[PDB]
Amino acid sequence: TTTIEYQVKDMSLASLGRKRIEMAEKEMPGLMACRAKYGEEKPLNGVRITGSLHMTVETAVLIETLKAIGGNIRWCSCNIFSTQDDAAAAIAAANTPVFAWKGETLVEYWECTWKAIRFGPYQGPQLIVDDGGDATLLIHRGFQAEKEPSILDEDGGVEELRIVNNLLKRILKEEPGFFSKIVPDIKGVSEETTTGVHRLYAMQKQGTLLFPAINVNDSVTKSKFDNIYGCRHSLLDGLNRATDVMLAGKECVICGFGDVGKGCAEALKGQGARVIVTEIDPINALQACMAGYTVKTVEDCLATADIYVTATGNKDIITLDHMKKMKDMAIICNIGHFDNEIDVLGLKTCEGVKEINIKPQVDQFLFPDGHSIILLAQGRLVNLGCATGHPAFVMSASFTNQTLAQISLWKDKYEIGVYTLPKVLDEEVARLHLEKLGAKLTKLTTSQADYIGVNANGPYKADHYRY
Ligand SMILES: NC(=O)c1ccc[n+]([C@@H]2O[C@H](COP(=O)([O-])OP(=O)(O)OC[C@H]3O[C@@H](n4cnc5c(N)ncnc54)[C@H](O)[C@@H]3O)[C@@H](O)[C@H]2O)c1
Ligand SMILES: Nc1ncnc2c1ncn2[C@@H]1O[C@H](CO)[C@@H](O)[C@H]1O
Repeated sequence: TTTIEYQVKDMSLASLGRKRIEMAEKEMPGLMACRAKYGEEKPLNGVRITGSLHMTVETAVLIETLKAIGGNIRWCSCNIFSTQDDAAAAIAAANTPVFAWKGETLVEYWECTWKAIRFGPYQGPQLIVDDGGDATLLIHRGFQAEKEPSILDEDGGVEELRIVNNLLKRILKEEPGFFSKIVPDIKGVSEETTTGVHRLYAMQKQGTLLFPAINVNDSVTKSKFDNIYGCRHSLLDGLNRATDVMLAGKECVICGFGDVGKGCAEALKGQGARVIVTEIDPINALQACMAGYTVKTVEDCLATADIYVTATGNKDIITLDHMKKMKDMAIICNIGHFDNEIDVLGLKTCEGVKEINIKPQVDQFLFPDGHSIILLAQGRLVNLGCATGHPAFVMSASFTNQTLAQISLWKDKYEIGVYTLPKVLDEEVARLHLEKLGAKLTKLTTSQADYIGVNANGPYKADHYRY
């Protein structure tokens, strides 16, 4: 019945990855609580689960939690540089299909996404774990291409869209109507990150969303923990391993002051950096002012700034024109999305600019006047591409949300639309992580609960409370 199938860099790394997974398990009380609560009953028993999410040690604990509660799983990474090859080998060695390695080409990246989606002839996932929406995109675009085949000849100059179109042309030639066949079996997708959730709301607004979606990013125990304190840890780690640069006394520019930018600026400040924030939103800008940061434009900073971190989810933050005017050896990295926050394509196609590799994921771009910039991870996620991403404890919060979302998509009735988990579940995720930290929660008396108008067991806040 069950065939072994995987594609990883180096299976001899499996034992090392398995040791790191065992360490991570002891840092992830929320995921272990999910195994303890659901491991016998197996609410996801036999349910086909496709995952597209950074193949890290932390993700390995999520995969094997979903497996412990019954899932029939296939996995790929959502980023060409974020896979930890030893974690991928350890997952493959424990007989879960995984198609992921550090340093994929874009063609390989999309081929792995397709491998993780296709469970068999005319068979796809019933649940999807997604991070950034690329697996969701492939399914929606393949479905659309059955009705509108001309979109597969339209890339709009974008090389990656050409790659996706070529893949979908081949898929639909091999299995005509594949996506209209498998889409009715998809019970839903749970989406990890701000950018992927933006794609979901856009599809829902246009009425093109094909199945229910849980916005996991906007659990309070995800957005206000992972995005902030995960980055506070892992931006520093990515910069350290890539460059070993001392931050103290350096002028560091954080582009964007949402949840990611807030955690990045706090990390930099704690290491003695002079932190500058850029923002388009006057509210987030005023928050940066109240925290003691200087709020400027990128243009204002070019003559003096030492390091640039893009954290916007937007494009064209750091342009070729900017980089021409930067100080020599300025470090440029992206912790937001994709690879277009920095104009890497412009760097690579500007005839006078010479690219010189320093070490893996660290590249010098030398300009005719003799100054250079240092680009990290080809402009992709620096925390995951140059280091190991967020640490396990905070990913346990994000991934406990993922696990509860998966169970809910399977067990509960959803209409097509985008949903968030109930506040009582959000509160439960937080509860599951308090004991490990030694925190002791206060219990309301009956009189106190009446006075503020809540059930003593929650939820404790109005639905639009912002924390
Ligand atoms: N690397 C990681 O581990 C990690 C973790 C969580 C989220 N993310 C990603 O980080 C990105 C940001 O996430 P978030 O949750 O902070 O989103 P967010 O919406 O809360 O914050 C982004 C901010 O960027 C600002 N911004 C937009 N365009 C700008 C521009 N041109 N110049 C300056 N500022 C601009 C917006 O005003 C906004 O406040 C997303 O792509 C998200 O998916 C990455
Ligand atoms: N070690 C990590 N393992 C898995 N996912 C991570 C890790 N660090 C950050 N991420 C996720 O990557 C997303 C961005 O693609 C963030 O929303 C975050 O949840």
